[PDB]
Amino acid sequence: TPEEKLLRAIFGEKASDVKDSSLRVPNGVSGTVIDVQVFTRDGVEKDKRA
Amino acid sequence: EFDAIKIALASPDMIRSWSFGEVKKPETINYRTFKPERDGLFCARIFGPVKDYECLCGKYKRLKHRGVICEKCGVEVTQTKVRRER
Amino acid sequence: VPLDGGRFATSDLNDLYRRVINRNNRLKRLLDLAAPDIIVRNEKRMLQEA
Amino acid sequence: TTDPVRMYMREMGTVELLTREGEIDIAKRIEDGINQVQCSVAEYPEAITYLLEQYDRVEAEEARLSDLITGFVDIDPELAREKFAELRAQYVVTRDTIKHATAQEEILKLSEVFKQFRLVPKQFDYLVNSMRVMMDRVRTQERLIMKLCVEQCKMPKKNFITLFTGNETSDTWFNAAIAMNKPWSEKLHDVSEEVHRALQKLQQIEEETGLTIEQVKDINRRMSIGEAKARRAKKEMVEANLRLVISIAKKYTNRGLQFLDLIQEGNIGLMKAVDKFEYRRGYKFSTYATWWIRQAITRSIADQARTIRIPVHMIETINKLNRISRQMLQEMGREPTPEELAERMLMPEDKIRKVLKIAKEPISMETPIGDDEDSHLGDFIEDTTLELPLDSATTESLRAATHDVLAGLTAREAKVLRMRFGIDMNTDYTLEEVGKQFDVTRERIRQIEAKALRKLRHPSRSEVLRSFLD
Ligand SMILES: CCC[C@@H](C)[C@H]1CC[C@H]2[C@@H]3[C@H](O)C[C@@H]4C[C@H](O)CC[C@]4(C)[C@H]3C[C@H](O)[C@]12C
Ligand SMILES: CCC[C@@H](C)[C@H]1CC[C@H]2[C@@H]3[C@H](O)C[C@@H]4C[C@H](O)CC[C@]4(C)[C@H]3C[C@H](O)[C@]12C
Ligand SMILES: [Zn+2]
Repeated sequence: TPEEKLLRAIFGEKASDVKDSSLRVPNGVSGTVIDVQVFTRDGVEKDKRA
Repeated sequence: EFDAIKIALASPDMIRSWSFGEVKKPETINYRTFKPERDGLFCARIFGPVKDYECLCGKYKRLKHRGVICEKCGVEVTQTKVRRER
Repeated sequence: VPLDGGRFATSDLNDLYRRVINRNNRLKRLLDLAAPDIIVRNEKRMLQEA
Repeated sequence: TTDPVRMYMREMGTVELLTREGEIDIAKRIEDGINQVQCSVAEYPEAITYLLEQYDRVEAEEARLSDLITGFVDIDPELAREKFAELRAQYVVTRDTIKHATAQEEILKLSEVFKQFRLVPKQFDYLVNSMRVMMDRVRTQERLIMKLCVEQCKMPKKNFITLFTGNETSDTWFNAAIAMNKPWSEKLHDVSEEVHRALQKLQQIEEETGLTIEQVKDINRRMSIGEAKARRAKKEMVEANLRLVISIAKKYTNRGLQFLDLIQEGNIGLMKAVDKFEYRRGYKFSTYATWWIRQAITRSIADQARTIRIPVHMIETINKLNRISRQMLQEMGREPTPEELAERMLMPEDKIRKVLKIAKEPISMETPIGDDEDSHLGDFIEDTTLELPLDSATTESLRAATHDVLAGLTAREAKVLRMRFGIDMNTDYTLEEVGKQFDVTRERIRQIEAKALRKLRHPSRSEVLRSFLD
């Protein structure tokens, strides 16, 4: 918008280009993690945790 | 804003007055790009743009062009909420 | 509307509308072939049903 | 009954199936009719000239030699060129010899030699349409003349038959008739100008044709007889093949397209075969029809079946993939995987992924998911284009803060910054235009803008603004 431009120009903050779509605990719930399991497709890298 | 509601039969001329264009083809959207087709049920030239203030091609993309009809597409650059009343 | 997983959800009206257009188009086509009246009458009955 | 299919069955079942001899005689009637129309059109010297023009234009390499003409009634370009040269020679010798009794035989010979040639269906249709348009214009002129001279003047039809018929070309039958001492003749004076102009156009057209208009009417009537005969023969052929088409349609019943839609698409395919069938090859009709009927039904399924239309080639790819997957499931055991399917097929295996990813039919928004209070799938789908009210409140707060900060600064720099961006103004400008209104040479505007940015950079001058920043 014509104003976020001014703020960016003043502080020289840059853009992201990626969102923050991550899994987070639903509000009001407090437990401990007892298990994590990862299912990767047959053509994916299988990072260190997997 | 008003004080009564009147109901009646609609003439062919009135039905043509409401409309913004004729739907000719039975198509809806593209199977690869997911964009509306030229005269389908979902069509930008008839029912308005699919994003706030920007033509379908992408040539015009700001409210400094509000209200202009694109030369290459025909899609008016307006609010997409207009696609809910045309 | 698009749902998660590359799958769409649609209203029934779209379906119904499509029917009309299809049959309507066919009628306009059939009258250009001067087809025998039995076929055109069948198409008009189908359009009325649609 | 209420089923359209029931009524179609009733109205269809009344006609009996043709036998071999029946089909043969219908075909020969069709051939005779088309031959009649062809001969009728052959008597028009105005189409040979257009054909010559097209041949010359193609000789200028505007198109292909073969495409212009579908061969002759006889295979090599040399023979076609020789025949064209002969046609041109005959045409010129006939045209340059109008001077009347002898020109008729020359025109007859030209028509006879021309008849040896064959024309493409599209170009023949165009020629027929042009001739019909000319005839329609002439008839419209005649009908306008009749309306002007009859309804306005109550001119008896007997006088028109006696006068108009016989010459049809000169204006005597009207101008001389004006002096017949009759009320219609005296009334014609007011409408004499319109009649005169119509007769001028009639004379021009008749000169263009160069033949008696009575011959034109006879030719049109004979062509109409041929067309009616051809259409009636086609109509007779159609019905037995309708009973044929219903079975092919049965074989495709449940594919997302209604039964009656399939039947109607099959009916267009039978009509397409009929017009393109031949008894010479001596192949029973059903064999020739079935292929076109099936092709039409399959293309109809490829086009109409899906809401998000998928091209025909992609539909063929999907069907082939399904067939190979079925074979591999039956044979190999558990189920083919995309890698195995790609191996059995021949594709980069990334195309196979896309083909498998092509979305199936959309889920109806009324599907009864709810199972409680009769809730449906459409009640659970949110609107993601809306702006949260906190976002709008923040936008207004930022607008107020920016207004305040700019008000803090002086006037010239305030407006320089404001116009540099779109702040409070719909339009946007750059250094060049900004220099125009402040009488500046594009330098001291960039320096002013930098100075304003520096000043706003100062702490304790802009802190709420820094707060708005994430
Ligand atoms: C079965 C009882 C009613 C209801 C719970 C069933 C009936 C059909 C089910 C949907 C479709 O099957 C498949 C859709 C796409 C994905 O495959 C998973 C999601 C998807 C919307 C499903 C959600 C739900 O599960 C539905 C609505
Ligand atoms: C009775 C409660 C059923 C509920 C547990 C499950 C079963 C199927 C789920 C819906 C489907 O996935 C289809 C959609 C997917 C999109 O992401 C938008 C949400 C969407 C409507 C889902 C919301 C919810 O998660 C549903 C209703
Ligand atoms: Zn455009």
